[PDB]
Amino acid sequence: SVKGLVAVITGGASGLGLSTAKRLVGQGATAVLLDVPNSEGETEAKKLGGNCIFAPANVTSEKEVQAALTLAKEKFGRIDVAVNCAGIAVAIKTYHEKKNQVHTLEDFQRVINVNLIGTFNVIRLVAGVMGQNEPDQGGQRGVIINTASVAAFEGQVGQAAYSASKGGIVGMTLPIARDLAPIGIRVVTIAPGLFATPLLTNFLASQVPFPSRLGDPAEYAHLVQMVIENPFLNGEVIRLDGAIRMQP
Amino acid sequence: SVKGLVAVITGGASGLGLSTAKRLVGQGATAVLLDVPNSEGETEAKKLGGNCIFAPANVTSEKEVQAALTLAKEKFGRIDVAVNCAGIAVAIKTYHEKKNQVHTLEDFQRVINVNLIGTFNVIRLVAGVMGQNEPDQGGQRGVIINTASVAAFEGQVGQAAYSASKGGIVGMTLPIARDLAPIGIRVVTIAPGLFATPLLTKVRNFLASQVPFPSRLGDPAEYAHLVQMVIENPFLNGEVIRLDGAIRMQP
Amino acid sequence: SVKGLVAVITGGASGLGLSTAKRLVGQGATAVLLDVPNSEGETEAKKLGGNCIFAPANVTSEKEVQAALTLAKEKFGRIDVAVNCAGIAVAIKTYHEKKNQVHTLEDFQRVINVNLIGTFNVIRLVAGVMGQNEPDQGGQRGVIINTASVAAFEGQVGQAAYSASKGGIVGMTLPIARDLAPIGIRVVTIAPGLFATPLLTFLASQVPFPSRLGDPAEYAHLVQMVIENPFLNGEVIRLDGAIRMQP
Amino acid sequence: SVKGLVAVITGGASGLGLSTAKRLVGQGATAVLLDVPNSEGETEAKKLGGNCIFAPANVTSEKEVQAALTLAKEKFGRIDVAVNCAGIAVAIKTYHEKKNQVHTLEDFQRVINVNLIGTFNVIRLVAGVMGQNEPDQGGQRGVIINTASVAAFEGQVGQAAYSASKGGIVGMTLPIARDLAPIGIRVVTIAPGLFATPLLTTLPDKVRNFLASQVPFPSRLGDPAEYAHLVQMVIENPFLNGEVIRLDGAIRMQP
Ligand SMILES: NC(=O)c1ccc[n+]([C@@H]2O[C@H](COP(=O)([O-])OP(=O)(O)OC[C@H]3O[C@@H](n4cnc5c(N)ncnc54)[C@H](O)[C@@H]3O)[C@@H](O)[C@H]2O)c1
Ligand SMILES: NC(=O)c1ccc[n+]([C@@H]2O[C@H](COP(=O)([O-])OP(=O)(O)OC[C@H]3O[C@@H](n4cnc5c(N)ncnc54)[C@H](O)[C@@H]3O)[C@@H](O)[C@H]2O)c1
Ligand SMILES: NC(=O)c1ccc[n+]([C@@H]2O[C@H](COP(=O)([O-])OP(=O)(O)OC[C@H]3O[C@@H](n4cnc5c(N)ncnc54)[C@H](O)[C@@H]3O)[C@@H](O)[C@H]2O)c1
Ligand SMILES: NC(=O)c1ccc[n+]([C@@H]2O[C@H](COP(=O)([O-])OP(=O)(O)OC[C@H]3O[C@@H](n4cnc5c(N)ncnc54)[C@H](O)[C@@H]3O)[C@@H](O)[C@H]2O)c1
Ligand SMILES: C[C@]12CC[C@@H]3c4ccc(O)cc4CC[C@H]3C1CC[C@H]2O
Repeated sequence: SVKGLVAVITGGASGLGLSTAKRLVGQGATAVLLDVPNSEGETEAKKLGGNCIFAPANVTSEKEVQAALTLAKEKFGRIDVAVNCAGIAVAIKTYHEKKNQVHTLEDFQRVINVNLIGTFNVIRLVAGVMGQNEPDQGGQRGVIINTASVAAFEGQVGQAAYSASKGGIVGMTLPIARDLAPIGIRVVTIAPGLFATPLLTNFLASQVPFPSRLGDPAEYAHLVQMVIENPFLNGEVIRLDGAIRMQP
Repeated sequence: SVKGLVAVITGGASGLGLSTAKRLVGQGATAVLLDVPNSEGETEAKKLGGNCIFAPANVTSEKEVQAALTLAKEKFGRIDVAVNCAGIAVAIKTYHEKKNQVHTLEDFQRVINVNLIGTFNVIRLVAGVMGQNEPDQGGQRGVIINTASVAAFEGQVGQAAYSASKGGIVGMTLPIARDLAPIGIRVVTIAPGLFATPLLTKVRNFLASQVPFPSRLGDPAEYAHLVQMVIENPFLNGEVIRLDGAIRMQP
Repeated sequence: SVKGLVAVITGGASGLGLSTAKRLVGQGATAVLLDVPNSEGETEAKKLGGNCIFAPANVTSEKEVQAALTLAKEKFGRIDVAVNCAGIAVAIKTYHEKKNQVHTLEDFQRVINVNLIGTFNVIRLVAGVMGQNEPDQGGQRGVIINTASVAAFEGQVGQAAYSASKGGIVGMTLPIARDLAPIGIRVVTIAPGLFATPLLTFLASQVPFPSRLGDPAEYAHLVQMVIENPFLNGEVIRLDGAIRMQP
Repeated sequence: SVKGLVAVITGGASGLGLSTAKRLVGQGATAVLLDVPNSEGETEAKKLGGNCIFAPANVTSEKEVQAALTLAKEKFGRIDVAVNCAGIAVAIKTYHEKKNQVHTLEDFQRVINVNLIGTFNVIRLVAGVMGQNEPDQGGQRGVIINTASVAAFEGQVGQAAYSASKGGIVGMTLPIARDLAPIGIRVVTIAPGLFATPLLTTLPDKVRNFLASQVPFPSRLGDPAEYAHLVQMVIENPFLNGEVIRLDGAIRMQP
């Protein structure tokens, strides 16, 4: 079970991070929603009660994310779980002939900065916080769960920046679990296929073999709970995608 | 929840299949252990209670497999889940220079027949049974879970036959989930690393000294919780999951 | 250069294996085409001249492959390379709901026996032949090249038996290269996408670029590069124009 | 044959990039070495002769890469091949328990910026230059080859930034090949295991000397010329695309 664990969930005001937060608070854990100030984190935290607060922060900022973890530890006393769901996406070709338009450097930089350098910023700063915990009966001090994408394996036309960023998450999964193994922190990544969140904001659903529909955010939340409960899952990437494989 | 579902677990008399049956029965499901007659199957299904029975069958036998699935459908009315855990292992080099010995073809064939063809034999026969189920609210008629190994990806010296059989399992997982998509049967494969079973249990704790964290052999109850997650989560399909403590196997 | 080398190519009377044999003989190597007695192996070997012979053998047969390897080692003096291209395909659903048809166990067993058990049978018995060679200046005594398929990774509807056999090839590539490391035999597998051969001849249209079936001479070119590069080992290479298969 | 093709090779003053230049120019091609100003660039470009020039440039700069490409296009008339070998490595734990030291954010940012954003900078700006060429008999306009690493799959302890940069190169290889398919530009990535280049001084020392033993066969560090031979194979084979090839002796990295 996850009752009594404290989880910091980035991207927690919407979509997969918010559904994760609803499932873990409903199972008895406490959840901090780390999300930008312009989001609706504060209200969603209120709707989930006193065991779920909002920590406004941008994950590309060291000082903000350090302030958000300080808040979580001060309120709830420790951090057991982190879930990285903050992320953005763009759909721009590397070079579009017709328009003779190269993809800009700054649009690639921005997607790398939020998705991959923002996930590594959270990881590096929560790892020292979970390192303070007394190890449980099996030597574990924490679990860190990241969100990649099937775009890390079958990135479509227009997804070079998003793919680069999520393949970076996938490539650092095993070296960060091997770095944190001596202090008992597992590191696992989930790679969702196509899910019903805002991030889509009209024919995507038909491509999915079975179930033949977009994923429900609550199914990502149930895998997150399984990942936190299973003590031997480590250093691995799970696809959650209805058996889809993306075409160009 | 798995309360009420009927699962047939091949390899259910020992190790990972037996720990899966104990967890699923302790959570309210029914379980049929499918394992060879010599095994401890009968005893185990007795110690597990009236919601678990033993169906003697060798998975390389179409007739025996089909008889066990029919027993299950007779006793319990339907089959909702199948978990393939029957398997064998050998440690024989392709060519051993000290000995001057070449791996026999029959010792490769044997591993391939139990591990690979025997999992396909159970899959193909249980798909037609699950296809008799009424689809649930979300279109689902059944879930098939196979057990490969990390050896499908990092086979060590000595594991050509075992690696070939487990890579065959991994390679057929997506085309079988695509074949079954129209009738709502999910197909997922779990690839354990090293586990404390009557396959493993100085030769063994050297192996457990290589696991990053937790630093020890897997406990079969951890494989059984992964199998419960895979039954419960409706969107996991056509994928292979490593369950191994972050180990990568050296030669 | 592959000049001088002796290769045994299973499935060499047709498609990929024959194009590979044309290229390697054209570059000065010797080739032994290992194929079933009913194929056109004798004529194909005759057309390539006296540096190319036919050794009729089914790769599932331990007696037949040992006699064809022995013919190669006697005729040419040694075996430096083995290319596994012998292979068959089927298109059968696991369970077909409209006809209420279960895939038969025999059709799955026959594809695994030719493609997977046959490729291991050639590897296991050519290894000890190559083990007789004096190592070259970098320790090498031989190179073994197997043929899998993109179906090991994106198997389509109807390909459960073929994907199982090609996923078995990929799976065993690294342990046999580990096994053979002490005697200097490299082991590499190619996973082609779709190639214009008698196994095949809108599939073409799905390949990003170039948008067409592959040409068997491009597979032959990638085989020569794997024979020439001393550091490629224990790896599977996709040769597929960037195709990813849909159901 | 590579004869008469024009190749721009980033990181071309040393290691893999230089040995790749040496091989292509030995085989009849022209090569531009794109490397920083403080490297041996200019002297290598001289030793390699009249069909090899140095364009000093940092791959992280739009302006410098655009200028180096323009010089190649002005001086040889076209660009047929691009080879990304510019790269840096670091060995830093995400969080060090003994020393109680966290990996800095700017050290991870610097390796992602050189290795991954610097490789996409060159791709996107060379793509349009290759797109000026007329298509060959088979529809091809150019080939782009990138260098990742087996760290993209088995990153060791200390390699979080390096692995994240290299796994990002692997992750983008297919979407870029798909993006560039209409114009006939293949995109392939090579993931080298451990090679005898000057980069090697990144490992402990009590690590480095031992490396060879881990390599199954041949049981040694890779020779840079072996990397160069695989690059020529990728240039020549018209059907390789969208794929990553390990070149590593069958090694699998332990922690
Ligand atoms: N929905 C899908 O189909 C899908 C598929 C695959 C992967 N993903 C990944 O799932 C994760 C969650 O996305 P989602 O679908 O829930 O979308 P979402 O847009 O609903 O939620 C993303 C949340 O991340 C927050 N966020 C963005 N930038 C941030 C920053 N710099 N700092 C802090 N918060 C920031 C947003 O404000 C938002 O509340 C993302 O990493 C996305 O890439 C989503
Ligand atoms: N234990 C590990 O470290 C480990 C690691 C990876 C994968 N695995 C895989 O896990 C699965 C379960 O193995 P385990 O460790 O529990 O071993 P186990 O020996 O304890 O259990 C295997 C069961 O399979 C049954 N079996 C063997 N051949 C059979 C046949 N033809 N027909 C029916 N039953 C047959 C055996 O009688 C035994 O009861 C196997 O597929 C094995 O390859 C195990
Ligand atoms: N052509 C494609 O699109 C494609 C794609 C991926 C993989 N492949 C694989 O490439 C390989 C080459 O096939 P191809 O396309 O050249 O087909 P092909 O039919 O033209 O040739 C295969 C050769 O194998 C021989 N062979 C079959 N069974 C044999 C047996 N038991 N013993 C000895 N020889 C036997 C056949 O007689 C034939 O001459 C096979 O392994 C195939 O599975 C082909
Ligand atoms: N040597 C190995 O074992 C090894 C293994 C795997 C991958 N790699 C990768 O191989 C590629 C080549 O490395 P190498 O071993 O030749 O190392 P190297 O240090 O000898 O050469 C790399 C070159 O890249 C140049 N470079 C660095 N940053 C640059 C920048 N911002 N702009 C332009 N040039 C820049 C350096 O000046 C150097 O000349 C790198 O991407 C490296 O990560 C090397
Ligand atoms: C950015 C995503 C992949 C690219 C997708 C796309 C890309 C192009 C397009 O026209 C529509 C869509 C809809 C859903 C998008 C996405 C939601 C899931 C995600 O990862």
